[PDB]
Amino acid sequence: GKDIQVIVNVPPSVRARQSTMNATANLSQSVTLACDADGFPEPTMTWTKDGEPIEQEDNEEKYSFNYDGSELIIKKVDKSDEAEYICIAENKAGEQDATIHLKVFAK
Repeated sequence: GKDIQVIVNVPPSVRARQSTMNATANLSQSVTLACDADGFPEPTMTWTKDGEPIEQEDNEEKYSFNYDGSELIIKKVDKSDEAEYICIAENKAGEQDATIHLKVFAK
């Protein structure tokens, strides 16, 4: 294991980017949110919609994101998008967790 060119193994650090999101429903708009992660060597991570997994390898029905972060861009918000985004990360040195909220209001 290594940092870049030095023998160190750094435990992961995931955090809920702003802790509480909000959105206006019935507008069919798109919205971004995140529980961003880091570690060395590179981490692995997943997160849930109050209990069921939003796993980036199989759950993608109206959402997508970038690497070196967790910025999950959700399309067409309608009313069903409300969530308690508990998020977990792990790497070759350790394990970590956080939680985001998302209050979706119907005008």
